[PDB]
Amino acid sequence: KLKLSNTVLPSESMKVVAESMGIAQIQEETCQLLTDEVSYRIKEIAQDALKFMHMGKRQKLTTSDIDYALKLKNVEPLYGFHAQEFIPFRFASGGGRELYFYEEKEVDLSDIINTPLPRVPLDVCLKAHWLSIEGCQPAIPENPPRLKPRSIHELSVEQQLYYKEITEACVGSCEAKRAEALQSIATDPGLYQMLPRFSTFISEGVRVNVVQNNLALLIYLMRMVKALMDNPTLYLEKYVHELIPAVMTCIVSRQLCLRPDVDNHWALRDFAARLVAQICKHFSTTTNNIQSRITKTFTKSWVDEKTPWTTRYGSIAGLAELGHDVIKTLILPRLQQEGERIRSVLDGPVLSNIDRIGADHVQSLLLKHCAPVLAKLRPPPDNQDAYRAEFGSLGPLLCSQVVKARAQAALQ
Amino acid sequence: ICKHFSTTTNNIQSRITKTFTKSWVDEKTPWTTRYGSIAGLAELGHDVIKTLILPRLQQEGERIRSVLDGPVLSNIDRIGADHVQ
Amino acid sequence: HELSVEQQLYYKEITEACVGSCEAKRAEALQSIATDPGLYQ
Amino acid sequence: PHTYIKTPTYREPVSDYQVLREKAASQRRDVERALTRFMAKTGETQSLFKDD
Amino acid sequence: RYGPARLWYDMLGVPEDDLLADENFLMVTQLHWEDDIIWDGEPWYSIFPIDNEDLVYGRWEDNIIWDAQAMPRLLEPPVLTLDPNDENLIL
Repeated sequence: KLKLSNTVLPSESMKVVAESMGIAQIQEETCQLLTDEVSYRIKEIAQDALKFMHMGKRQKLTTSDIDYALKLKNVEPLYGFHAQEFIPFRFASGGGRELYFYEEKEVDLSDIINTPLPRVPLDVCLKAHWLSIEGCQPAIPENPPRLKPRSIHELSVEQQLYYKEITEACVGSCEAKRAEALQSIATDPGLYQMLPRFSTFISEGVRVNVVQNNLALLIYLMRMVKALMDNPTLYLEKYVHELIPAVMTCIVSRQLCLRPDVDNHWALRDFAARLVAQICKHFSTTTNNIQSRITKTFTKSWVDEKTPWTTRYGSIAGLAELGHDVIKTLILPRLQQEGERIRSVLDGPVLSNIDRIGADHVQSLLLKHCAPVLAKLRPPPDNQDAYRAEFGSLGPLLCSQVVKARAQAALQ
Repeated sequence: ICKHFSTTTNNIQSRITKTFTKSWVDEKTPWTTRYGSIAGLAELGHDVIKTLILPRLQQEGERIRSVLDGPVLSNIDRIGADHVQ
Repeated sequence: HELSVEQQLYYKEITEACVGSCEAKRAEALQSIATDPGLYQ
Repeated sequence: PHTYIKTPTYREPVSDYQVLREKAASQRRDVERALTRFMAKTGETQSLFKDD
Repeated sequence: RYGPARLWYDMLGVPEDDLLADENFLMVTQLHWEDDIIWDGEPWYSIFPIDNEDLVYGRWEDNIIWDAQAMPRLLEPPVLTLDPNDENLIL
């Protein structure tokens, strides 16, 4: 079965061209005579431009194939203009005209000058790799993809040794070892079918690693989670039910080790955990299961009276990094409670506890979020004392942060 | 038995929920086996009855078709149906 | 591979205690199964 | 050669005569203790001590 | 007939000799994993254990008797296989 037809250009386009040139009152047989001649020349060239596509070993007819197909038929590749003498440009392609259907048809002559030129790409180089090693294709990134019998483990001993080396490197005794092991996790294609043992090693580790608050052990495990996530080959949402309560524990937990000093890292432990938490709510999303569940736990962490301030700071960070609208709809009705908590830490003399440090970190983070939440939905008018209607927390310094954001927008 | 033993290599709980689910959603199943399916699914936990039981709550209407108005009252479908209910 | 006479007798008594002759022997057999250390094999 | 080659592994076998003697001894002692306590509890019983 | 379950054999008297979508079943959507979050808490031979191949791979679901009278296949007596992979068994 082949219902192949002969499609020509419409004749009602050929009369428009003729009467817009000075040739009026053309007959239909005169006009049909134009549209079978030019539709043959389009068919003659597109069949002849398909010879250059095949010879160049491409499957896409580029714009230069018609330039050589025209030159082959002794017609100038020039499309915009036609030179009767032909001496200024003799069968020289000018690369066509960059024109569109949805174009503006008028531009300003200094708009084209002030735009940045595109980056010239890298030159052609010759790299060698292996398609086949004695018959077997390697999984390198240059390649696409009555007694019952004594059973064998589903991992090989090379794979089991690889798992042991990667896990003993990912506990961060040496930093270059970690970084390679993290890149190895980030791009091994065959790291599926080992992923249960990695997820179990992460989950089990954080839970017996918060019994004594060992910050590096945790910072290395969170980097292992981040290296597990950006791997494109492996299927993760079968294992995310173990991954998510591990990161929530890094963010919402108390620190058993020295309260101050590494709290700077503790903020980053809560910074790395809140980053991977909102990346996990970005992926793996179905209706009303993952993002709303962690949002509900973060909000009941917040509205809980008389919290641990480490847990308070971590939950504040976690609710803060959830995106544009989440701080637009959630952080709004709670400024008075935040201010009252800050006032209590300030009044009570107790300085040797961690309450004061927790309060300062929470207030700074909340004030930065409130700044763009404001820069985003209102003009920057009355930036001096109008914020005193919102208990005067960040005030003019918040206004200065908004001004810095406006300067960054101007630079963009 | 699927709280103590389900591991991601096992897939015990997912394979038990799938048998219970395709026994419940599929029609022609007797009221006893539908009772067993609903009982197991509802003993698994809260999120299972959120995402398995609650979509087919309209099936209760198909149940009350044969309870509030049955041509045969003296059969054995009524006790099983209001037990399921 | 074949149970020794001790555990063969234990298997016989424990299985025949849970067939329904009386309830008290059944409760003691189930409290044996639940609370013994060496019932592997 | 995680990329082109593979080989199977097995579980650690305990071929030690000491721990095999210990395992068989303790399992025999435990099953005979369980059997005798079950048979003394579900029948007529005596006691060396008062109400034992 | 004389193996484990001989009591049953003697009693019988036989003497010869969209909600089914894969995501619904992923355990993130079926497990109260919130309870896990810890708040204020207070290789020549295998490194990992070897799982039951029958549980991990076999279709044990085919031994569920959905209807006693209308049983799709015919079941057979099962012989004791004494798996030696399990430790705690002398042999």
